Amino acid sequence: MTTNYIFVTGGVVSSLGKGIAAASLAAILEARGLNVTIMKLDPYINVDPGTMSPIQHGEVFVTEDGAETDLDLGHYERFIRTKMSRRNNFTTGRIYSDVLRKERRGDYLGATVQVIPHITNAIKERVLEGGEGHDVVLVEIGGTVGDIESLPFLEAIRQMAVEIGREHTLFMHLTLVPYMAASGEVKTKPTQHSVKELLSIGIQPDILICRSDRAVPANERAKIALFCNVPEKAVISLKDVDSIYKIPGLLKSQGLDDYICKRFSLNCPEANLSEWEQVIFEEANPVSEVTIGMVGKYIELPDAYKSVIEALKHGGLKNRVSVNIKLIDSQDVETRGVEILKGLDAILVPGGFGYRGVEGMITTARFARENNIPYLGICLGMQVALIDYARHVANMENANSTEFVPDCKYPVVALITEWRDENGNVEVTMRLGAQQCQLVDDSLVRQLYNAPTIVERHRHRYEVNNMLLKQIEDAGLRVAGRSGDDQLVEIIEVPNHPWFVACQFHPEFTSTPRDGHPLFAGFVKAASEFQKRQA
Amino acid sequence: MTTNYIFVTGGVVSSLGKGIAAASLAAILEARGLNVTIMKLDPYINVDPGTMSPIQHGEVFVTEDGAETDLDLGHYERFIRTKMSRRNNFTTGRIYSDVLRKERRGDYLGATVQVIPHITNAIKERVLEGGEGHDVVLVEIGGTVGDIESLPFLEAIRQMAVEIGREHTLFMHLTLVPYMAASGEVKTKPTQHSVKELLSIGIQPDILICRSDRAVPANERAKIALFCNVPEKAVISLKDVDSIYKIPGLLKSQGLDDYICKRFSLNCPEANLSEWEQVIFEEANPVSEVTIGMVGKYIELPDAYKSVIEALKHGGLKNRVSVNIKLIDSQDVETRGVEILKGLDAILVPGGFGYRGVEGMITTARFARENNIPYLGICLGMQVALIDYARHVANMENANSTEFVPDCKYPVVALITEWRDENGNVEVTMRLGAQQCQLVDDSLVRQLYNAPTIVERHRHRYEVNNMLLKQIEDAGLRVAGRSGDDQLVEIIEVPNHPWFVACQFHPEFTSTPRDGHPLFAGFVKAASEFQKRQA
Amino acid sequence: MTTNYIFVTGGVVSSLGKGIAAASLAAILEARGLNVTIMKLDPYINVDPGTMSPIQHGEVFVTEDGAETDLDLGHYERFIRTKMSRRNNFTTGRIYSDVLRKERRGDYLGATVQVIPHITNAIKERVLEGGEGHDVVLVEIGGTVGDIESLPFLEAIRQMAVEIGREHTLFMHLTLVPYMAASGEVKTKPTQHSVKELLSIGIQPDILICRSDRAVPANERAKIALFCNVPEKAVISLKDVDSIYKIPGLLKSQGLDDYICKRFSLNCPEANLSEWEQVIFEEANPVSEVTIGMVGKYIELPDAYKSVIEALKHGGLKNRVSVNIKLIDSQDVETRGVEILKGLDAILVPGGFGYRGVEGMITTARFARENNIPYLGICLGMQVALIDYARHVANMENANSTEFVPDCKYPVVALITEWRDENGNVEVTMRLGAQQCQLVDDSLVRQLYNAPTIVERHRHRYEVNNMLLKQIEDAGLRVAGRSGDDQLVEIIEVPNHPWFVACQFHPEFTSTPRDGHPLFAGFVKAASEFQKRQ
Ligand SMILES: Nc1ccn([C@@H]2O[C@H](COP(=O)(O)OP(=O)(O)OP(=O)(O)O)[C@@H](O)[C@H]2O)c(=O)n1
Ligand SMILES: Nc1ccn([C@@H]2O[C@H](COP(=O)(O)OP(=O)(O)OP(=O)(O)O)[C@@H](O)[C@H]2O)c(=O)n1
Ligand SMILES: Nc1ccn([C@@H]2O[C@H](COP(=O)(O)OP(=O)(O)OP(=O)(O)O)[C@@H](O)[C@H]2O)c(=O)n1
Ligand SMILES: Nc1ccn([C@@H]2O[C@H](COP(=O)(O)OP(=O)(O)OP(=O)(O)O)[C@@H](O)[C@H]2O)c(=O)n1
Repeated sequence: MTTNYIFVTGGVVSSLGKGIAAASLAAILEARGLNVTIMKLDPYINVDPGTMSPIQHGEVFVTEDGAETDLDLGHYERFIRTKMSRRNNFTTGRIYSDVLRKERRGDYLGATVQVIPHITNAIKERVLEGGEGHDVVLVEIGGTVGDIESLPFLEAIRQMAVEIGREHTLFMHLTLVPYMAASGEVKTKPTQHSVKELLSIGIQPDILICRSDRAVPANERAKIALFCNVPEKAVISLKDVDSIYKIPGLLKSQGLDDYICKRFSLNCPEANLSEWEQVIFEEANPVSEVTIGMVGKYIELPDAYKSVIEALKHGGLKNRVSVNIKLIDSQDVETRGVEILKGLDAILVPGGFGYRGVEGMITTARFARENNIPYLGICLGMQVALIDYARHVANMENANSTEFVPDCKYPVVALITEWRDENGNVEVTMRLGAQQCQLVDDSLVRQLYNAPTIVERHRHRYEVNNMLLKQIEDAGLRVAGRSGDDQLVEIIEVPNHPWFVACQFHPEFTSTPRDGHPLFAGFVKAASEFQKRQA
Repeated sequence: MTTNYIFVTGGVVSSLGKGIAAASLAAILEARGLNVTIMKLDPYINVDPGTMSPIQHGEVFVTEDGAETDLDLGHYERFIRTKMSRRNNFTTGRIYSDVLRKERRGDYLGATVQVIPHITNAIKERVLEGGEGHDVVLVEIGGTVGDIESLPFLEAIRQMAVEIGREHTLFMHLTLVPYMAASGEVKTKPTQHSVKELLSIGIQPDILICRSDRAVPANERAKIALFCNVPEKAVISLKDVDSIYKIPGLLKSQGLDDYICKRFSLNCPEANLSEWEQVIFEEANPVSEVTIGMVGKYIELPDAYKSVIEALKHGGLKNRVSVNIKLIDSQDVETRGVEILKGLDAILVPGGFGYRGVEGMITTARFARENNIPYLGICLGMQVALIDYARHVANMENANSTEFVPDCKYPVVALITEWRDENGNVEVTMRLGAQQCQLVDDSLVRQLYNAPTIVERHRHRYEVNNMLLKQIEDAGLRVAGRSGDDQLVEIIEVPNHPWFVACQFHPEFTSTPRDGHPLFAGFVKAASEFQKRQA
Repeated sequence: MTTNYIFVTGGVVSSLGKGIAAASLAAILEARGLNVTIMKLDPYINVDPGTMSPIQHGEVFVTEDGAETDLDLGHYERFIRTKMSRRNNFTTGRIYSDVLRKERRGDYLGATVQVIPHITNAIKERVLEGGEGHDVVLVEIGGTVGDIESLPFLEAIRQMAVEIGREHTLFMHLTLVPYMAASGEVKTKPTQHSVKELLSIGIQPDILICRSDRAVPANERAKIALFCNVPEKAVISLKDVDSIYKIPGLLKSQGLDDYICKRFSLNCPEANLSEWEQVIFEEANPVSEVTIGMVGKYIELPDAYKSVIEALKHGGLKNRVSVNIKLIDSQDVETRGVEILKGLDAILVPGGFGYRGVEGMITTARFARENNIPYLGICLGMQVALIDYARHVANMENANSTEFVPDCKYPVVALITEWRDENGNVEVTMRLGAQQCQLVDDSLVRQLYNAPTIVERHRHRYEVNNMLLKQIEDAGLRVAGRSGDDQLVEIIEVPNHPWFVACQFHPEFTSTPRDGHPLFAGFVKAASEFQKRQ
């Protein structure tokens, strides 16, 4: 059929939750049997989030094909079944980098390359590439309407609406309707000025999503409906909610999907939100609760562990366990000591880069292993576990990673190019994306995944030194998973411990609220068993 | 002292002559003993005009250091003594290319690169680099105020005005004051809306340069003065003129330089425009007139030969000769024949690339040589002269250039890598910028330049094949100039002809109206001698 | 029958000619059998042009019902048959005067009166009032888009477009496309910025009228067409012309009327512009030429005599005569003398108010009566003719009007309440609009009109003193027209003269290029015969 497009923009302020709204609406349309997809347009000059620090942009989400993207794609995969790829997230820097490469190559035939139409042509080509092949395509424009940085994005999508037509395009505008105490009522004036910004660039909104700390009354929605020349049913109230999994139900309660299916002339059955109602049911009726400590180095911005924090909540839904996540600075463990790690039913060390705070994570891993506290290490959290076991069990003095101490005697973690031993003898590139992993029989993860092979996503450089691995294995450490040709260690386990698993890949990128994740489900389940054993 | 900046912008329309106004004002300030310089900001995505076709952007001006720049720098060097370089002209594509390279290198330290401040910081760094070291710096912003493409340029210079202060910065805004027949008066309303555009981005004009097909009356300047909150003496009338060399006198007659020197607290004597009054004197009182035919391939846009056409007028000033330049399509010579080249006192073949129309230039060179018509070839015009002489005198059948016929038997013009002969035997990279050339004694150019060595600017790839040169020399052709180590032929001359000179470099880039050029002066002088010999 | 609306605005500059383009477009639709009407929305604070000076704003047009309106209603009546009224022109001052009246009256029930919606509703009420009853209604908005003085007008008609819908509303935008000599081409950038201003206030154009000193090439129109997201048929080129009577044909040749009939779903035959083609042919092929001097006091602004100058040209179309109008300051006749009136085939003294320059008009009328030069006096031009005849034929020393000399012995012109005589004895207030007039048999105007009664429009206060009239009638003067019950003198004629007529009404408000006017046709015809005799 004909591909339909829903352009999503926001005004007044920036942190309106544009991606959450687009993902929630896409879950409704998908629930009606429609083939839906989402993409994100960022107005940054960075070519991709690969260079951005975690404390600035958030987590670096990794798709299946190995693309480093904005974390909004994690929201997309946690709401709809469609798998994101590189074509679902591009930036202004990517556009200019592509146009500049075509010009120097001479593909513009000596013409003068301009913002209009050449930059806008490059944007339309990418929006079409990621969209064509689906029924409805949701395009989220980053930034606030009225700023310089998103003007090429808005002018580009305006040309698509003209060329495609109003029977297959919709402009959905999020706006802020703030409440004033001195007025006792929410205020529509910021929406008035924001919609006037869209008109001055040739965009007429079709749907207004009103964001506020409370429901926007029907009287105030009527003023917005008349000022914007849209039907009253096209003005939706989106109040602040405690759980984002309720937002799909809120939009359907106001007929947002019925208005979109009508405008696009799509004949599809009513949405069946039973799976989202079940997710809300499990979250609202827990049996017990636990406290899991997440010891990392980017705690100053909790969004640096977005998918990890969300996957922990998913492990609680499947076990009916309420999870209280306690962010603990690993550098505080370096100075104040282990005393800060008391009162935890489980310990998780997420990934990261840089030596700052690593020794605090190595001390944290030793504390969880010796005191039989359920432990889950991811990427860097696996390295600090291998370093702890090699030092304090295998008696490898000052064993470390070449990333932190290049001239160490026992480089248990190093690049494949650097593999050596304690004598210096040798043998005779960022890994990104999904890769198959072979699980070892009689291992804990072989039972959790209930499969001989699995597929997880990577983002790391330094690997386990296979030259020093067999000595650590003789000390009791277990290898639970290998991958590829070089038999690189992917998962390690410590027997004689209630639950101690560490993996090289990032399992949080495959966890969803409706399906959970086998690793996090067993990790949270072991946390409640540890808590109950403290009668 | 402290560097002062004059930002030059334009509104209403694009073809206001912003560069002509900035260059004319810089000639006045320089005439007062001030160290002045100019720079041009282009909002194109091209990294430099090196890829733009001549029929689209105009001529590709070449500075001394070898930079391919916008032709507005030709206006700069023809008005002030300061020599332009690469730092006097950059584009939006250059800015983004520099910022993108810094990001991938990691110089931004994992931060999020944004339009503000990172793109605006990159613009301010370049404006300061080309300016610091001078008293007054004129910064011309391309495009029309109110468009998307020049918004980063305007926001960047607005931050410089705040940081530097209003005692060392001035905003000069060119505007259109059109005349309406039904109103019998010029209209100030387009200026009203244009100045409102500047206010909405944080810029208040200090000087209004009113462009119109007639002088803007003092009554209409008063309305503009009040609407813009500027003194009446800051509203200048710039009517359409027959000669751009009169514009320096028009601006000084209205005290534009006195207002700038006062605002900047510069104590300097009154401008002495005697050299510009002398240039206007020579142009207005010619003795005879001639008609010179310029046979090229980019005639559809006369700006493709901007500096060449201007240097021909400079040769007439020094000889008191009025020059009627007749643009003749070389491709018309291919089909209609030589009959179109009748009635010319001189023939000039300028540079170019591509085989289209080259055979018409080869026929044109043969016509000028056989009929004793003064001929001047530049770059490509020199190649077609060498091809003509090798074919029709040296009897080298189908002699050509490898740029046009790669497998020709006599590649008299080819890359140094391709140098071969008629038997195929061999011997045992764009040239850009100024290079020294050694003139041969008893040659025509040795007397015109009156020097053993000269310096001219290059822009070409294909050179004279030194393997086939000595056979052409035996046929009568003369080598007048060589350069560098490889003794590459720079100038050729045909004896037994009143005036026949062809050079590889572009001499039009060094010609000015106040100083002329020795080559063009002798070329135009020989044209009037040919015209007089037709009694 | 659903009434359609065509909103007409303009940008870049003010002097685009919005009214002429609206009247020309209305002439095409009317030529197809449609009932059309035009409106004018002025953003001035003046309640009506009655207070505005002639030398500053132009002529004060008078409709049939007696309304003092902008002169653009003169262009309207000269292009379509529909008669204008008070409902076809209102200003911002009128809107605020209405709203303030309803407020103190208590019609707003103690509510807070605001610009939106109260001021905008008052505008929409008046646009509907003048529009309903027709097929197509053209509403011209004064001012330039982007200025603040016309923002309520633009928001009001924007609300009407939503209520009515795009099936019965159109936005036609006039814009300037200037030519640059340094570029050798016209520039569309001002149109870009002006259209963006329209979008900022919620208006999207449907038709673009490109004004320039030359035809806008099809390449530049296609660039404007896609920038505004309109079909290339909706971008019309309207170059500068030598005669406004060519504009209806120029718009039809580009299919502007067909696009409007299509958008409004109207099925009507092709426009028949045979009358306008005849007007263009007559103007382009004159046989002889005359020079008619217009001696007045408002020559400082030519627009002060807009309909008079236009009616003189219509008198030349009916006679195939090229009329070369020469504006002469009557105050110059006072100082330089009669020598200024030399070399004129006819003399016209228009109307006005104030004693300044009147004595020069009295001298001018005497020069035409004594030298047998065709003369036409309108309103004040009739007073100076009566004053001249009373002084130099009836021997009434210093005969004058009480408007100028209140205590003159012979007040031949005075208010009806002031009527006295030379001894002081007495007998036992604006006139505006159309009033029937009775013509006297065996008179000149009786023949020209070919009717016993006529209807013309008035604008004056001072009448002919009927107490002193019989003495002037005995001296030779003849009364050719009377009106009403008081038998007020409307037309006077001087016998033993080739062509000497003076009337109190304003006949120029009835003249059209297609029908002319009996008075002006005979006036210019007399000038041609006078020119042949010299
Ligand atoms: N006139 C402007 C001003 C700023 N920017 C952009 O605005 C972005 C900042 O967005 P935001 O997250 O809202 O940060 P703040 O401007 O600080 O807004 P707030 O204080 O509400 O957080 C920057 O990327 C900058 O490029 C822009 O495009 N146009
Ligand atoms: N484009 C507009 C629209 C509205 N108004 C004015 O704005 C005023 C409304 O004041 P306000 O108290 O802000 O009304 P609301 O728009 O309803 O404010 P809010 O809903 O945010 O409480 C009205 O008098 C109206 O004249 C205006 O001048 N410009
Ligand atoms: N920001 C402004 C400034 C002016 N005006 C209005 O614009 C009108 C002026 O009309 P115009 O004939 O265009 O005057 P000028 O500005 O002098 O036009 P121009 O000089 O171009 O001939 C005035 O009535 C004034 O109320 C306005 O509404 N908005
Ligand atoms: N809203 C817009 C529209 C266009 N552009 C820029 O405007 C430039 C075109 O400039 P100009 O030389 O004036 O061409 P035209 O738009 O065609 O203007 P005109 O018709 O007057 O020649 C293009 O580079 C384009 O990037 C822009 O920045 N903002």
